[PDB]
Amino acid sequence: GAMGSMERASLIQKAKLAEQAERYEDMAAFMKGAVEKGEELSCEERNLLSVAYKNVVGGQRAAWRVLSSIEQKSNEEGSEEKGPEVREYREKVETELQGVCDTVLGLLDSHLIKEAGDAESRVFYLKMKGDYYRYLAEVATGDDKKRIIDSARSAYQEAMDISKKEMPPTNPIRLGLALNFSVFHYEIANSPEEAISLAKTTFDEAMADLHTLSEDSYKDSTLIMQLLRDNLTLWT
Amino acid sequence: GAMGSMERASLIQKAKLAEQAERYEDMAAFMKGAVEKGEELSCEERNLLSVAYKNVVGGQRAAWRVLSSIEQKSNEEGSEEKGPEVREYREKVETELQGVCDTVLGLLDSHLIKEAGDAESRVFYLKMKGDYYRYLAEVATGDDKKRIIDSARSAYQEAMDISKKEMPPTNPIRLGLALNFSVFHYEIANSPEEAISLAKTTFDEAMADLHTLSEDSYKDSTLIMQLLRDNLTLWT
Amino acid sequence: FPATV
Amino acid sequence: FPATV
Ligand SMILES: *CC(=O)NCC1CCN(C(=O)[C@]2(Oc3ccc(Cl)cc3)CC[C@@H](N)CC2)CC1
Ligand SMILES: *CC(=O)NCC1CCN(C(=O)[C@]2(Oc3ccc(Cl)cc3)CC[C@@H](N)CC2)CC1
Ligand SMILES: [Mg+2]
Ligand SMILES: [Mg+2]
Ligand SMILES: [Mg+2]
Ligand SMILES: [Mg+2]
Ligand SMILES: [Mg+2]
Ligand SMILES: [Mg+2]
Repeated sequence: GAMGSMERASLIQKAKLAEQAERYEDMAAFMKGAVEKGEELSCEERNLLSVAYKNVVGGQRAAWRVLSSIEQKSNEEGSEEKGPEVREYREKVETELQGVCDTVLGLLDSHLIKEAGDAESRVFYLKMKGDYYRYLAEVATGDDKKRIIDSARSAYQEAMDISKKEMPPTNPIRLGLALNFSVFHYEIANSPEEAISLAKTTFDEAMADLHTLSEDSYKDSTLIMQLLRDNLTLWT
Repeated sequence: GAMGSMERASLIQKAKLAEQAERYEDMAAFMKGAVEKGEELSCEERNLLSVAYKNVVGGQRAAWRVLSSIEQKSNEEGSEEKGPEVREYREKVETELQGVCDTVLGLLDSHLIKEAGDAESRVFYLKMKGDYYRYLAEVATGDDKKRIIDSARSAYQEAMDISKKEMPPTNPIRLGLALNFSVFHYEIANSPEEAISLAKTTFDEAMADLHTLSEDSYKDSTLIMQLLRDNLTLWT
Repeated sequence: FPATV
Repeated sequence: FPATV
């Protein structure tokens, strides 16, 4: 690994600098190096890792969607043939995206998940596993599409089961997991009713537990609750 | 070159797709491949090349400035010592930036400029040469800083001399050249009076020639004239 | 597109 | 920062 010679602490410091500079490819590379040191990640460090890869893959997903749209339009009646270029370039972006997903999934499997015993860490990583399988599912069209979808479902389900047992209904990790699993149901699993049920039940159970919270925890929880409401509004 | 196997036309097509996808690194790589085919570039193609590299280097300059600011703050009285990391990462970004500048300058020298005989093409490339020497100058701190500044000045001056002889005062290339040379004077050459004079004279001579233009050419010219006015406002 | 975090 | 094109 190109980061093998750099101190763990220096990699974390640089990941923070890269975030300030909006250099998310750099940030992800730094965080990958930090994970490969083999020590567990603190909460702050887990969030650096997630921010970096979310921003890299987010950009790739947006580009993929632009290119897929152009490709779809090229295959409509009356569209002039323009050769293989659109498909080729969509494939290029797709392959890069799959590579990033495989990299993240690799870090999780070697060996973040297996060393994560606390609910907060384990749920966080399992949510990530679901998320990156979901990104793979978005672009999957072949023999393995069902298995990819099932891998996302399985990771999310394990995370949900732990979160319900071990975390309060206002915990931001529990909320963001439910938010994203709900989107999985709506966008990937062709289960809009499940998506809506999950988002509603999550919102309502969080609402009932807000009274237990400090001002700052209330801020954190209500932010994600609003995202649940935003999706419900989009879907109903 | 990794693009050596791809058709010129396919590289241009893909550069356009990459622009739509906001994939400017890809766009620049495609355009570099197209230039390396060895044929001259059309107007549209020259603009694809400039857009791509402007966006790549623009991002690097913004990141460099964030990191340089943090580094400067670290060297103030009372600042706690945090080790070499800030300098290292600023250096990393700097080196990548210099590499992009050298790549562009390389394309211009091998062999875009020497084959460009029409005023519109020659001025466009010489403006680019000035611009990328100016980006090098922004980060230069050593033995060659003066020569780098002089290289920018010389390229801009040649472009100005051709533009004044061969193009009307409202030509968008002539205007954008003057805009950028004016910024060179203000930000790089420590010549704010020259910057202001140039921007004013350029604006006023353009104003006097607007009457000759179509609606669409008027739109194009007045846009850049407004940038001249914006800088004048910032500087006075 | 729906919100995720 | 000043405008360039
Ligand atoms: C270690 C730990 O507690 N990590 C989670 C923490 C929760 C607060 N938080 C957020 O609310 C934002 O991002 C999330 C990321 C992941 C998850 Cl599972 C939930 C929320 C931070 C940015 C904000 N604009 C959206 C929510 C940061 C991470
Ligand atoms: C071949 C040719 O004519 N190229 C120049 C052409 C002029 C119009 N134009 C613009 O005005 C914008 O960008 C410029 C780039 C370079 C120069 Cl020298 C001048 C202008 C296009 C985007 C706009 N928001 C700013 C001006 C495109 C290029
Ligand atoms: Mg060590
Ligand atoms: Mg594929
Ligand atoms: Mg249920
Ligand atoms: Mg050919
Ligand atoms: Mg240096
Ligand atoms: Mg003069």
